[PDB]
Amino acid sequence: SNIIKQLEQEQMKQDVPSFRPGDTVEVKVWVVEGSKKRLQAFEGVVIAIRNRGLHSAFTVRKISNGEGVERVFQTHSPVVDSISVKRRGAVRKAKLYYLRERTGKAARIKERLN
Amino acid sequence: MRHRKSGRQLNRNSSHRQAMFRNMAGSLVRHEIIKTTLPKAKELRRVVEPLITLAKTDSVANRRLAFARTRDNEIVAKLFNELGPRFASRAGGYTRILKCGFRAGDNAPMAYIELVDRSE
Amino acid sequence: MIGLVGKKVGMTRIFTEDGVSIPVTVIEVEANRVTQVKDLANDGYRAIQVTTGAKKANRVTKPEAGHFAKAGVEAGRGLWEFRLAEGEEFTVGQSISVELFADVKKVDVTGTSKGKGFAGTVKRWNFRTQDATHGNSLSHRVPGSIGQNQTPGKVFKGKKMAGQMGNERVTVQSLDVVRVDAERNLLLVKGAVPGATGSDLIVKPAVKA
Amino acid sequence: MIQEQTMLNVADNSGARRVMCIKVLGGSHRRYAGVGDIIKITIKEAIPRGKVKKGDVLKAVVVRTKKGVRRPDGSVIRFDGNACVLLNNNSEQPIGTRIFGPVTRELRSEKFMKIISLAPEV
Amino acid sequence: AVQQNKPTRSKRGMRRSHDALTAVTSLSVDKTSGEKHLRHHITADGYYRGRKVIAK
RNA sequence: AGGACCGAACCGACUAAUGUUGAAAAAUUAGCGGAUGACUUGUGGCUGGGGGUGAAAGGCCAAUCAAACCGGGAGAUAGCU
RNA sequence: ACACAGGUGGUCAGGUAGAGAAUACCAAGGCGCUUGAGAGAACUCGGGUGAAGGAACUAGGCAAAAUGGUGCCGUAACUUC
RNA sequence: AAUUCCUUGUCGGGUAAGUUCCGACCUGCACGAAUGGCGUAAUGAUGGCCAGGCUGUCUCCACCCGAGACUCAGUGAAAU
RNA sequence: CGAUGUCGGCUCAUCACAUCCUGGGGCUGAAGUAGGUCCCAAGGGUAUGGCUGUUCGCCAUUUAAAGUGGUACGCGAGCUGGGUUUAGAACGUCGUGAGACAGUUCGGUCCCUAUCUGCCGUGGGCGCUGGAGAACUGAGGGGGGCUGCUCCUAGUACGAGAGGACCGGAGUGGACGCAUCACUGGUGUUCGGGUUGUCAUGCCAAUGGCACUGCCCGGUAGCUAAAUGCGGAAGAGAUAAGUGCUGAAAGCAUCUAAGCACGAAACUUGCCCCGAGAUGAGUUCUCCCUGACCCUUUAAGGGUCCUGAAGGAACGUUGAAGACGACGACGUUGAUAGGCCGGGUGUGUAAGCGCAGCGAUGCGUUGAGCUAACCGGUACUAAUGAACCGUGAGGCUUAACCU
Ligand SMILES: [Mg+2]
Ligand SMILES: [Mg+2]
Ligand SMILES: [Mg+2]
Ligand SMILES: [Mg+2]
Ligand SMILES: [Mg+2]
Ligand SMILES: [Mg+2]
Ligand SMILES: [Mg+2]
Ligand SMILES: [Mg+2]
Ligand SMILES: [Mg+2]
Ligand SMILES: [Mg+2]
Ligand SMILES: [Mg+2]
Ligand SMILES: [Mg+2]
Ligand SMILES: [Mg+2]
Ligand SMILES: [Mg+2]
Ligand SMILES: [Mg+2]
Ligand SMILES: [Mg+2]
Ligand SMILES: [Mg+2]
Ligand SMILES: [Mg+2]
Ligand SMILES: [Mg+2]
Ligand SMILES: [Mg+2]
Ligand SMILES: [Mg+2]
Ligand SMILES: [Mg+2]
Ligand SMILES: [Mg+2]
Ligand SMILES: [Mg+2]
Ligand SMILES: [Mg+2]
Ligand SMILES: [Mg+2]
Ligand SMILES: [Mg+2]
Ligand SMILES: [Mg+2]
Ligand SMILES: [Mg+2]
Ligand SMILES: [Mg+2]
Ligand SMILES: [Mg+2]
Ligand SMILES: [Mg+2]
Ligand SMILES: [Mg+2]
Ligand SMILES: [Mg+2]
Ligand SMILES: [Mg+2]
Ligand SMILES: [Mg+2]
Ligand SMILES: [Mg+2]
Ligand SMILES: [Mg+2]
Ligand SMILES: [Mg+2]
Ligand SMILES: [Mg+2]
Ligand SMILES: [Mg+2]
Ligand SMILES: [Mg+2]
Ligand SMILES: [Mg+2]
Ligand SMILES: [Mg+2]
Ligand SMILES: [Mg+2]
Ligand SMILES: [Mg+2]
Ligand SMILES: [Mg+2]
Ligand SMILES: [Mg+2]
Ligand SMILES: [Mg+2]
Ligand SMILES: [Mg+2]
Ligand SMILES: [Mg+2]
Ligand SMILES: [Mg+2]
Ligand SMILES: [Mg+2]
Ligand SMILES: [Mg+2]
Ligand SMILES: [Mg+2]
Ligand SMILES: [Mg+2]
Ligand SMILES: [Mg+2]
Ligand SMILES: [Mg+2]
Ligand SMILES: [Mg+2]
Ligand SMILES: [Mg+2]
Ligand SMILES: [Mg+2]
Repeated sequence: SNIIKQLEQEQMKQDVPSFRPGDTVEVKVWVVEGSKKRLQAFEGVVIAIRNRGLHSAFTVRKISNGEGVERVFQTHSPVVDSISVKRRGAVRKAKLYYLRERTGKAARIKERLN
Repeated sequence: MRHRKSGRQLNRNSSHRQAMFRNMAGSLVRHEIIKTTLPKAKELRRVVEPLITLAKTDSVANRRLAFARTRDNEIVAKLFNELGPRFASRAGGYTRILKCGFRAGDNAPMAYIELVDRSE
Repeated sequence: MIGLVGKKVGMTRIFTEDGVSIPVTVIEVEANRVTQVKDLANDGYRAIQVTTGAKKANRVTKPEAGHFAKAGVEAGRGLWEFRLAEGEEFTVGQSISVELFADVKKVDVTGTSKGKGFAGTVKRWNFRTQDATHGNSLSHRVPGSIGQNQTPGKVFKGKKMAGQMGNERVTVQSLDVVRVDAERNLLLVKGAVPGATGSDLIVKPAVKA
Repeated sequence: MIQEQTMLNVADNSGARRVMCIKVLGGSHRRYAGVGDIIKITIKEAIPRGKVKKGDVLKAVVVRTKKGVRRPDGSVIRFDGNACVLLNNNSEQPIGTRIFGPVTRELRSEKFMKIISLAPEV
Repeated sequence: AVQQNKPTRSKRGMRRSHDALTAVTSLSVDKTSGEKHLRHHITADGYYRGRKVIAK
């Protein structure tokens, strides 16, 4: 596996801020129309962190102007530009999939403040 | 398909193998040698060797995990005191499988599983 | 050209700076050395015999050890053949690394699939399961009918029934080569090749395209 | 994975509150519909003063699926709730005026500029 | 699931031609005792490879 | 108070699956109907073959019923096999 | 017919939770059911879980799934009230 | 219509689409007044039909846990 | 008639061509697009639903098309049992009545462990003739062969106008098949955590058992599809219908009679797979064995002693291999498996103690402890030395080069 781990460590981007599930992250992504390369934001709550080397992916949930929007993010992909966390949450789960039913006031969590 | 799946089933429940291996482990930390079939002996080696490795360092918390599984103060007493300091320098396999004849009742390929403590 | 013999070593992703992920399989192709060449003057056809790997001093048997001795090469873990394309004669002892794929764009991979044992008809041939309710007694995943009646009077040669699925040599063709890691002795192909992670692969340039 | 008998939601001001996909258009024997695939729907629930009523057999286009849409890096975008935008059978233009509930960038295919112009997000 | 004719005593013996047993064809002779025992199995005396491993 | 309601014992047996050379010559598993009554049940009696009994199916009368079983007419008869 | 998953009236019948003899875990006491050991295929039976959709299944929502408790609020057409 | 053969009669409702269903029109092959006629609150392991809920019934199965099947040891059938 | 289970549905099909589509053409009252019709063609493909027991049919919405039939109107030792012909009941009608009705309606046990043939997979024995170990050739079989839409050509040709090409090329999808888990998800009763009841480890604190895994929330490996890649073909050869050239019989004419060239998803290959039991049992490379005595109907003979190689098998540690055999790696000159160490990953701040509070509990220690199959190393345990099988130069005749 020294073959794989070599090809895996050379392509991961080494500046990812360590966040946790519960943190309200703010993700900037390279959206293009082919011609116009533009950066747009995506504010949401970190639902799950599936961290596994280069294949690491995390998902966030934004309750938009319509309904809830969730999207996973290939952590080491070039389309993900900035993942600056806004605020920090305090929960007791590794994956917050129960929020997929919780809406409005029931879907708010606390903060660490350590 | 069974591809890369480990742990034998031994035609029993998950609640049966949990308690069968719990008592069969306790007999070997009470006599140091036992006679059994190969597919039980190949598996008893999988639950005692990690148990002795756990009993390598005496602790309050380790003796809880040594008592959570194996549920016996006596076997825990034989560990950490006798079998803890005995295998401190041996690094790895703490038991030995020795095959023998067959059961006359049902033709089971028996085997002797023993701790490496014959030489006294 | 001819093709090389490698070993399937897992698969990863290769990110493009456009932003598209590419499912890439890593193929370990070491220095393929040629044990024997064949010509129409003695063999009736034109092909070479390669070998790769390294056996042990006690394992390479006497008939095998003399075969590697005639070339004067090391004893690899297997022997294969590659039909020659009319103008590419090699020498006995020649070591081909990976460079034949420096200009190849599409390759074909050949290897033994994963064995799945005695697979059922709904799994081996994608037959549809019957109704698992309403009245169905003791027959949910069976094939059902296997022939007509008196007129045929027999089951036809070639009926899809239950049997051995997998563990056979297959060839997934027209795979694009991503990157030829020549100095690491690799080969990156877009997609998925047959075989478990460690079973050999006969990779060869695309004959169809 | 939107297929026949799927009860959707309407994502614009056209008059319906809940429609049901009756057949996925496109290819023969087509099982499920995807991102911006055209489907034939019927109206099961409606508002009183709408441009449409119960039982209208008009076309639509999926917009938000509960299954998602996978961007070419593997980043899926998973909405919560099936939704669609109603069409105008013969001419395929959206019969609705203001589309609420964000759409996906895969609709930008020269026939749905009118939808991605009137959408709030994405 | 029923036979139409009966099979012969020929067809019966042909079928049992694979059911013949195989002998072990080799007995390992021990170093210390010199008993003949199965490979990788302890002796009937209870030794193995040169050591009293049964302790009986 | 109730031929009341939900629901165990008990009685009954609507559906499905298993079984159907079975564990059983009608049962088991998971659900079901009644469950203070026209109820269920133990014990001992009474009604008998053209007769008995029957909230009536031509059901039941010792695993047999549009006329039981046993013995005797009787080795009935058979233009049929 | 058997060392047969069936049938057989009456009595005693504890602790904790619970409305209860329901049901669950235990006491006393009695048993592990008279073939076992391995492997971990299809397939069969007893079950668990399931992305999106939700009867599109089929003779039929068969079977599963589901609802399920105690207080309180509140409860239509029709009605012999 | 437990009755209507012709017939899926015809109109209306339910449905994207309704030989069944509900409300009516009378051309009732061949309803009809204690072999009772027409309605009827409640009840039904009753028949038919619809909607909500709900789910692997299904689109299309995938996986897992046990009991057989598979292998070895003992005993050892059956229809035919 | 000492028994052939009569409809339809589910499933799995296979063949015919009188062809529904795609393909190749003639004619057209064929401008173009779209159609009509006939000839050639069976390679592949050839709806989901509402009502009905229905096949069928009608209807709705799609599709390139939603073909026509045979195969006990294919398929119940494969499954349903709704319809129809069992025992119950009622209505209409007929009959004095018992009852009766291709009139109707409600309810009604569908059995079998496969000897043989066949078919799908998989081994043993022997042959292949000196034996053994590998790699191939390839006879001969099988799988695969579908196709829409959009754009460019060009909004050109054609056409008053409206409309709107063949050919050629590129791209993107539907259905189906193969392969694979890196991603997106599912399962994950062998990992972690939460929690109800109760019992127990003497008790508190912590844990274990049972209650469908007790009930739930997540999750490694593996498996897997809804996920991700790939595939049909291009080309070549010979043809069908058809188009022709030259061209006599018949001074002409004519595709045909001699001769020649074009001409389809059908045929033969090209693509992939099985494949020398192809008894016509093939080819190449390499390795191994070159010891002595008796009887003799003196023969490709029988026997003994001395030697038994290459290799295989056996046993063993097992495997992304597998029902059982078989196949692959390894057998200490060792990494095959278990364990162990580190790491990753998963679950989320263990236990104990300290502190705040009457307390539940919180905070700190600490994103800790526990971590299954996963990744890389390390012989600590187990793969023991031997033994068993298999032999000792390989027949005759003939020919070609050497002797
Ligand atoms: Mg393993
Ligand atoms: Mg067993
Ligand atoms: Mg089906
Ligand atoms: Mg039934
Ligand atoms: Mg049955
Ligand atoms: Mg069943
Ligand atoms: Mg046998
Ligand atoms: Mg009764
Ligand atoms: Mg019951
Ligand atoms: Mg009850
Ligand atoms: Mg009595
Ligand atoms: Mg007589
Ligand atoms: Mg007389
Ligand atoms: Mg018994
Ligand atoms: Mg009994
Ligand atoms: Mg009590
Ligand atoms: Mg109490
Ligand atoms: Mg009880
Ligand atoms: Mg006790
Ligand atoms: Mg199993
Ligand atoms: Mg379930
Ligand atoms: Mg729903
Ligand atoms: Mg039910
Ligand atoms: Mg239930
Ligand atoms: Mg009518
Ligand atoms: Mg009508
Ligand atoms: Mg009347
Ligand atoms: Mg009267
Ligand atoms: Mg009446
Ligand atoms: Mg009436
Ligand atoms: Mg009643
Ligand atoms: Mg419904
Ligand atoms: Mg046996
Ligand atoms: Mg007969
Ligand atoms: Mg019939
Ligand atoms: Mg062809
Ligand atoms: Mg249908
Ligand atoms: Mg139809
Ligand atoms: Mg309906
Ligand atoms: Mg009757
Ligand atoms: Mg063989
Ligand atoms: Mg062929
Ligand atoms: Mg074209
Ligand atoms: Mg997951
Ligand atoms: Mg789970
Ligand atoms: Mg106590
Ligand atoms: Mg306590
Ligand atoms: Mg627990
Ligand atoms: Mg061609
Ligand atoms: Mg030609
Ligand atoms: Mg011609
Ligand atoms: Mg043909
Ligand atoms: Mg081959
Ligand atoms: Mg040897
Ligand atoms: Mg082997
Ligand atoms: Mg080493
Ligand atoms: Mg190891
Ligand atoms: Mg971690
Ligand atoms: Mg804490
Ligand atoms: Mg705990
Ligand atoms: Mg570790």
